[PDB]
Amino acid sequence: ELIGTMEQIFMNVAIFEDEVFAGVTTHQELFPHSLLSVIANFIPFSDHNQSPRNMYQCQMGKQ
Amino acid sequence: GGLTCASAPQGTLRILEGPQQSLSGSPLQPIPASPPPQIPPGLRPRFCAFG
Repeated sequence: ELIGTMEQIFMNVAIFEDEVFAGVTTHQELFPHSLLSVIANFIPFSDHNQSPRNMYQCQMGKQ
Repeated sequence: GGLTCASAPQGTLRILEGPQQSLSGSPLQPIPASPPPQIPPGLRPRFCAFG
């Protein structure tokens, strides 16, 4: 399903398979790293870095 | 054809389509979780120290 920006705030999407509860979650993301850019998905192991260090890589990956 | 004013109505019927819910209310069908990374089989020490 394609959901919009105003439509999202009344939905309970789930990120992982484990987070799906019956009667609570209506939706679920396609893959858990779908919150990130094309460019920010090119950073290896980015959940182990501090977040300003991922914001700096998106800038200096383009330089 | 005088078209007099009749009385007030008693109530209201309202016809509208109802949705079918024999499908939903089922157990959920989520997307299956991708497997965690497993070590490949057949990994051997390829590098032996010189001398």
